[PDB]
Amino acid sequence: GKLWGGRFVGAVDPIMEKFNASIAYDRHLWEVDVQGSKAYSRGLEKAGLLTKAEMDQILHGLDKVAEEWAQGTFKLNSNDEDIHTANERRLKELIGATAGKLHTGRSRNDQVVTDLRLWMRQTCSTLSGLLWELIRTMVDRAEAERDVLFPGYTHLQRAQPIRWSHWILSHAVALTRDSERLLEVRKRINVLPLGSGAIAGNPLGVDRELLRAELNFGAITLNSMDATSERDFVAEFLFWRSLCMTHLSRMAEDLILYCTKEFSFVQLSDAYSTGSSLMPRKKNPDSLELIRSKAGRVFGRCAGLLMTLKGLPSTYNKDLQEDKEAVFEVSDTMSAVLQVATGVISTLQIHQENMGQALSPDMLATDLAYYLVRKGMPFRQAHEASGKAVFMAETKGVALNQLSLQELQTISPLFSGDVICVWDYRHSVEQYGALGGTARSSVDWQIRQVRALLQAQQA
Amino acid sequence: GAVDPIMEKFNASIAYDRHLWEVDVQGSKAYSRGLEKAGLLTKAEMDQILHGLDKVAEEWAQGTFKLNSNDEDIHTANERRLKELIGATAGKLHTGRSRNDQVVTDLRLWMRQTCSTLSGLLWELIRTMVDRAEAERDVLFPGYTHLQRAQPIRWSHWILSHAVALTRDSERLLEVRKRINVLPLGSGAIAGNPLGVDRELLRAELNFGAITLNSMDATSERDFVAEFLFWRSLCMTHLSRMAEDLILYCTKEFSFVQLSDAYSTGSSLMPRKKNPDSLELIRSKAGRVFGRCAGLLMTLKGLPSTYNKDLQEDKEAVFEVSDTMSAVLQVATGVISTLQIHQENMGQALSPDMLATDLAYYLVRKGMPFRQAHEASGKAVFMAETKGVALNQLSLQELQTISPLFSGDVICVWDYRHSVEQYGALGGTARSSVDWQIRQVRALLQAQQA
Amino acid sequence: GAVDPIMEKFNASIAYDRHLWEVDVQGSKAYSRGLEKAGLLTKAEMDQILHGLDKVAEEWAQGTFKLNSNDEDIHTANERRLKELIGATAGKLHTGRSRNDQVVTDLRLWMRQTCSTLSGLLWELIRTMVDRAEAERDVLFPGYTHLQRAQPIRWSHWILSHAVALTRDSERLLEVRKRINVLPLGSGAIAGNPLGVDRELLRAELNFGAITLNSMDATSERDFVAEFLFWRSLCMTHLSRMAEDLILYCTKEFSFVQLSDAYSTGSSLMPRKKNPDSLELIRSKAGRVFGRCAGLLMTLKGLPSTYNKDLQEDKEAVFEVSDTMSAVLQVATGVISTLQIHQENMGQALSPDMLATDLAYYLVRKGMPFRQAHEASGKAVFMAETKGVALNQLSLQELQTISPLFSGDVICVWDYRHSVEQYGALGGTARSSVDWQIRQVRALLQAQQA
Amino acid sequence: GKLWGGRFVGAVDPIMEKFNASIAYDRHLWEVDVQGSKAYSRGLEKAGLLTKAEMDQILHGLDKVAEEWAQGTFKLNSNDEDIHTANERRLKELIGATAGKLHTGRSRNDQVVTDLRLWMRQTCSTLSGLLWELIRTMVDRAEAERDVLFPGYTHLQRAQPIRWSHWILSHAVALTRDSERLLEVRKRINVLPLGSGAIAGNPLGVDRELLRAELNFGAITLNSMDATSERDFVAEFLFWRSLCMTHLSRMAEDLILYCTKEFSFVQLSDAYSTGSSLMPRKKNPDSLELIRSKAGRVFGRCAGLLMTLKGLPSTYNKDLQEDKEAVFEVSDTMSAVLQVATGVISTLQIHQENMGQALSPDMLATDLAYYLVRKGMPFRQAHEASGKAVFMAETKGVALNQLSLQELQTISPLFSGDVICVWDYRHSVEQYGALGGTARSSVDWQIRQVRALLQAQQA
Repeated sequence: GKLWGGRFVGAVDPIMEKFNASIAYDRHLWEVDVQGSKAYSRGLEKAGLLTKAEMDQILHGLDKVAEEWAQGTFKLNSNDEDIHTANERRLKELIGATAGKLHTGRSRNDQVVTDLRLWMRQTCSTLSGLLWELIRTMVDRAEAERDVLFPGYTHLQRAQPIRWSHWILSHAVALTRDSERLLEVRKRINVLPLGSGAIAGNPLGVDRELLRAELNFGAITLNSMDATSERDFVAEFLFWRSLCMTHLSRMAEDLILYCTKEFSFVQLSDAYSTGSSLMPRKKNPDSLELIRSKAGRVFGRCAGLLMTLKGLPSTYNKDLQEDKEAVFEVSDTMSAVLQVATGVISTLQIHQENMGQALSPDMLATDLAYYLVRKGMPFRQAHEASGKAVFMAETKGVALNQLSLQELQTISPLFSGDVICVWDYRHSVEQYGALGGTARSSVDWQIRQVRALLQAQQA
Repeated sequence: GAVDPIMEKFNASIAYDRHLWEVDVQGSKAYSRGLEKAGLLTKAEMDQILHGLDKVAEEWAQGTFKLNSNDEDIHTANERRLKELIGATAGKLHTGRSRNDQVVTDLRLWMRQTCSTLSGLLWELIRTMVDRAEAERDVLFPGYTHLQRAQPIRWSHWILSHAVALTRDSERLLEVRKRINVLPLGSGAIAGNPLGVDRELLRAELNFGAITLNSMDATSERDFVAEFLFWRSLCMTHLSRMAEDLILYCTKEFSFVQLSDAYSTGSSLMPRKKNPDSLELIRSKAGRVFGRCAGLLMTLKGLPSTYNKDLQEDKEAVFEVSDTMSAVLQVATGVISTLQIHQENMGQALSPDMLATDLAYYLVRKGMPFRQAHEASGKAVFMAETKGVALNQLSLQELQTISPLFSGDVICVWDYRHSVEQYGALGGTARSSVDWQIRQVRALLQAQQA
Repeated sequence: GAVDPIMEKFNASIAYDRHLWEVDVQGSKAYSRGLEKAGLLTKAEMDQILHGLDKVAEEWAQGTFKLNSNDEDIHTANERRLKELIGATAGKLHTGRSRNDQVVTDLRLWMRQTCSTLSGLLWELIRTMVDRAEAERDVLFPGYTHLQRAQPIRWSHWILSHAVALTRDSERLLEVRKRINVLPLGSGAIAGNPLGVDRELLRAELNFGAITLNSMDATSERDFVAEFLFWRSLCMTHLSRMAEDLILYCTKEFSFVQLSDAYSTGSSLMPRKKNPDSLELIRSKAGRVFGRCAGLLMTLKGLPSTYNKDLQEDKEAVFEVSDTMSAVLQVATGVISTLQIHQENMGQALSPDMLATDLAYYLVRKGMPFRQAHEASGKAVFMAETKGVALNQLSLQELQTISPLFSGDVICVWDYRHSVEQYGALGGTARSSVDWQIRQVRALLQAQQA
Repeated sequence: GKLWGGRFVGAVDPIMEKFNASIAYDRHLWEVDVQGSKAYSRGLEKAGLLTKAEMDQILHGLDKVAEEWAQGTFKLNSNDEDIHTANERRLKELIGATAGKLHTGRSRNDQVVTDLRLWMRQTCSTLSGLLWELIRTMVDRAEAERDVLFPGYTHLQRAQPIRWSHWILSHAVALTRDSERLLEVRKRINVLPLGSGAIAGNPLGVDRELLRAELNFGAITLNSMDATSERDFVAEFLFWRSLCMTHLSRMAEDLILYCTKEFSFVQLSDAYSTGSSLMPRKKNPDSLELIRSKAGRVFGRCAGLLMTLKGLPSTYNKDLQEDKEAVFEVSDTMSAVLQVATGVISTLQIHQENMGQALSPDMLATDLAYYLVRKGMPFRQAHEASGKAVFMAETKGVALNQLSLQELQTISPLFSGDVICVWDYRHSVEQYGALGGTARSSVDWQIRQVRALLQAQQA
């Protein structure tokens, strides 16, 4: 430089340095990094790169390092870049000699990825459990409240009565798909990348099958270049989370709407709401709004990882370092949101009366038509008839359920005495007996169906 | 006042959903077939419907079908032409059915076809790549990290790295296809079918893997659209890397490959400047595909139960993304099968300084710990430096100055073919590992087609 | 082999860029005009070009123009028809010009027109809203936080909240329009114009605010496309909130407004169920617009210098997003000018418990610190609770039980009209503040049109 | 609950609580929160809500609180939710009485936003400076190295010689637009939202103009509902950053490419690169790759904020809380990347020779044609002629610049003796004299033009 201005800090530049450190967050990989180093150690042994004594020397030291981590006893170094350097710097202050043999044939490229996949395999496990717990909860409450009725909506307009349980099962069913997707992602995560070296593979011929068995992975990567540069397992996870958050954001929207004075169908426990000091009736759905806001947080990370991966040349690049924080943040968010959601549906109260009061006779206008279709009349005919029925009561200035059986017969001779069954909102939902419908029997069918899916997924 | 021209045009969908004509009739025919089993139609009335419905398909096939100015969507157009074709018996078709569960059935049916075609194209591209790898596994060129020459590797190992990524894309497509294959029909407008139609019958007629569990979910969820769009996005990511790599290799600077005249554009006054048009188009679609995916998730976010007009935004995204993938896969397949590698320039890019590390492995392989071996290599590096000659030009005696272990073997290290063969552990670039890889993807691929 | 049908179709752009026909001729005419000032054409040759170029526009106007099967893009079609129209003199037009700087000039010219039209539509929508606010400033309904009834406010204050947000959108559009108005022509393929054509002349002829500073940037940057797409995205965000609000208010539950039959769909058997079709469409476009924006940024990311085929992805995004905004603004304008508020239901939603806070302000206003006043209000709340009567039904004597300050005034607190008038500080919901707001946006709006 | 399983933690739930805290990050708003409280204090005074003594009582206490923050002396409370509660909890332990009068008529809704805008106004200021510094640096080096030549590319294929300075100015020019956009965003940020209350406005009629003058804002918000719920200023900023990162990612791609053995035009200082232990020639562009990876990080936050804002109902909602961390993270990233970029272009070395060697005669084939066009020949004619010229040398098996003047005349009689000027790459770039072209004079024009823009922006 010097012929012009600029930034001449020297031969280091602290900005470039902290902006390069990852220990601030990858530090959580200490558990799996150690674990992953013990397995490589046993690998080198069989390969004949160290002795049964050197292995136990190293192996043992590693356990001492882990212990320090589990006690908060581990003294980190500003002289430390990442959790990888930290662990083998300590493993060197406890063994010195052999310690500098563990990384033989190993690169940070295939080492770090092994740590991330190992760590995720574990985190995705708990996520699977937290999710099955939310589904099981929703399903159980659905069975308990199978006889409550409230309105179903389209364009957010009251359409017709439905079972509150049906509404619950509608979100549960979507979540089981999220549950199914997580399981598929978990398989592709359970693949051992260790032994790929920096790009061309392991040069000293260590056993890949052994390493695979040690760490208990499901398989080994087919290609070293892919294994060290691909991040499909991270992108896939982020999308899974994003689509799951979509569903939760929808359940949040519904519930938030249902607890407005305007609807008053549901009410949240004080544990998940915030009231007004001078207004006892004002109960803000903080919890629900929080959940809804997290859908963007999550989707954005996914969008961000995709733009980072786009157009990168083979093989390994520093750009790949952006994966860790993304996974961490989304992992925490998903755990919190899932548990908070389980607590909400678990402790929310419903107002059966308000729910029943939102049902009105004008919703039955169409049931009147179905009554005629079972009598043999074509739909167009019945629809037109029920139309006349609607028009009648209107002029008479009364409700559709106040038309006399005689008045109805001036519409069609098919209207018999049983027509009073149409005026029952209960009778209305029972029409949908076809599998997947809102009829009580169908809801039982759904509950069994979901119970089984959960079971098949436990395997 | 009573009607706004923009509002109508805005609300119109016939423009694009007209592509659903064929799957639409299939859905209707099957519905009517299950409609009479419920007693809503007479064996005679069904025949009318079925027969007349075929008449409708026929016109679409010949391109004689006359869209009406009053036609809102494909669902309406087919039912209008069915009416004026067989009378009012046609107005019995829709009984107990809603557009909510009818539209989604068509979309799924349409997607089930297209995705089968995509799986096909994708498998062919992967197949084309593995085949090429098998044939050129002798070729050697440089491997890169931070776009900085690292070490020699097999050109087949490079092809395989990408082939394997696409193989995962193939697997994800199959999982998505399983979830697409679920019947929503008989779910009504929101609460289900009120006239007791048999859904297992509909499922059997339309060949679906299963039926939907919940009516509210079946007519409002668009997971199968989102998944599909994401699948395409991640797959494009893979093609963009491959395209980036090839564009780089086509430069005068790298000069490793040359595209055929079919996927490249030349210069009139410069017969040596060929533009990777094809490759650049492939890379530009990554964003286009992702944008739809992004746009669709933002649309689904925060919608309340159950059905809302916002869902009408699925079709165009599916159509656009499907067309894009179809073309991009074929083009990619075309460039891969006809490109031409320049072997001499690839080997010419290999240098002896890339072999410094090998000298280290050489030492550890016969004794000393890695640490010592590395430091021993640094001396061999510095030595040849001060003497102005590549490591390759360093005499056995001189190396022995660093360590006694530098036996006669050391000469083999100077051979790139030896360097690559060091990686036999499964997944490495050694020829035997490549054979293994070729057999694995080949097997893996066979499993996905069963 | 030598030609792949997919590759061509894939590379084709005439399908959509045909919309650039008119701006294309303008660009060419102006170029030729500056081409002869440089001595490359004879005053006679220019006339040929100019005259013949008009002939080309003419055909496009009448729709008599015959696209050729060999036509790649609009730029080619217009030059092919110019040739076969006035001879080889036409082949002198492109001298020193490149598609790189020609295409970008057309896009900018096209956008400069469209954005002027959008600014117009947007201003009308804002205008329509302010006018309505002025007319209905007496109306009072509830304000919400966490969708939980908070306090009474003016319905005009609600309209103004949105109007003001759109006003910022209007301002951003104007800044974007300034950057769109820059001439790229005379920038060549990459290094600039080699034949010394005068760029200030071209700029003057085409009415551009300025010329580009650097040829490499002028033919590769697409900032003006990105900015525009983001502008639309943030504007859609605003319309989606407004749409969400109105859809909510249209529900039976809130029943505050009713859309006219032009922007809503009804039910045959339920004459009281009107669907907010229009509103739902507007909200669904937020994602569509954003997707393009997202997709385009991902396309620009990581491209090396200078021009690459990836840039061909700008046009469709611009066209699609422009059409969407045009319709969405008009529709929104239509619903706002014809919707109908239900005043009784709006006031009916107001409750006395919303006035609890006012009693507190009442106390601080005449003495005691806020803390004491609040606690004093809590007692008035609890009191009326245990007695089973709203705060409104609490007698002066009883309130005095809490504090002596509860003079006769207290009765005014029970009037919602008094509650709202408490907010006179500029920007509040008091009527005088609303008048102020109406005058500010009106003034602000006038400044943007000068 | 209880009739089914679920999460019954009680009346609190620690998950919902930490997932609700913001002090972990909003703590940085302590500077501006205090500042913003001093101004509201003076507001209440004039409005007559407190005495000249109560104001000084409160006002003074606030300064003591600030001081504790600046010393690290401030003792935070797990009993603290956000930086807002923290500051007035301390302001209460130092004044007790009056302390509970500062928040009169003020809501956390208009308070928090004032803090964010106040904080950003300040952060965007330094960002403007860091950016002008990068531009000034690039511009200065462009002037110093105006006589270096290397190839210009299209489709990443060598096209024709250009000035290295022109390439530099191409990115500088784009960045000045980023600079212009930041300035526009800064205006819309400098608007005072304080005095909007929670939704309806300030109830006690405090002076909005006063507050505006105290905090030195540029204007006051027109509407309380908008002022407390809109976040355009945050979204706008995030996009600005995203589009700026697009440009930097492009400069990174170029430079990364230019420092490959294949190109070898540029080399980075050790301060911003990482070499290989056993390979001294291998210099990895870590710094550049880092910059490139950050474009996705940033864009993703923007995408995330937009999805969060979409469809939210009026007025204030908890979802709006997602704004703080987004701004913070992107703000730090932009500061680091801009400085790192200034250090890179400031200290990178070029290899004039390698750059000159990448230029080849076949690039001049077209210049040969321009030579004839100035001679009067139409372009088609000249292009065809230069085509024949190209074909000739090819058959003769020699370079285009080795054709004799006589050989050239067998092509066209117009080829004179000065044609040897075409064979000079220097002569080639000098053809582009039209403003914006790569000719030396044009580059001077550009440098003056940018110098002036920077100046007009300093105002």
